[PDB]
Amino acid sequence: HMDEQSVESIAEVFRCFICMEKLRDARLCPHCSKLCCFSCIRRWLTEQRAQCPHCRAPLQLRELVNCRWAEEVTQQLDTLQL
Amino acid sequence: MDEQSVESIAEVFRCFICMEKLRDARLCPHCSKLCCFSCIRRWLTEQRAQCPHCRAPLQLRELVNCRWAEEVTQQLDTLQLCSL
Ligand SMILES: [Zn+2]
Ligand SMILES: [Zn+2]
Ligand SMILES: [Zn+2]
Ligand SMILES: [Zn+2]
Repeated sequence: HMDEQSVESIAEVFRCFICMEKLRDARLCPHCSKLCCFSCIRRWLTEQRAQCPHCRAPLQLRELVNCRWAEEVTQQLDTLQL
Repeated sequence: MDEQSVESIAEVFRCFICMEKLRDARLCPHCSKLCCFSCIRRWLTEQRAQCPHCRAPLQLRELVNCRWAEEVTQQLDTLQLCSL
């Protein structure tokens, strides 16, 4: 149950700041490194305000970083959560 | 716990340049590969100012500070210990 809680601690890092679900098409804020689903952060920047939902820095959709490995890490974490 | 699942994840969180665990992890905005701050800064000074992986123009400032990287590194360590 300790390997279990380590997995869960990692999974928590790779959850969307906005919807707190596991990340789909992860995007990372360049200024603070918080991760969001593409759709979530797109909707935020587009319907809420042009700033990072966590760090509040000005932010346009195109400054967002594609976290290319996120989907693999996320799938692996799924495998681990038996 | 699948050993290779864990190892796959650990590969992601090794420094592309020195292969060790990340120290003050930075991420290349263009390909999102991770490097120790010190390693990538040396690289950019010594080698062409290109990501050692994306090979794309990369300067010190475009570098993303991965604030959660240490946390993950620490947990990975515990996971790897759990070979027992
Ligand atoms: Zn931010
Ligand atoms: Zn989301
Ligand atoms: Zn390094
Ligand atoms: Zn790169």
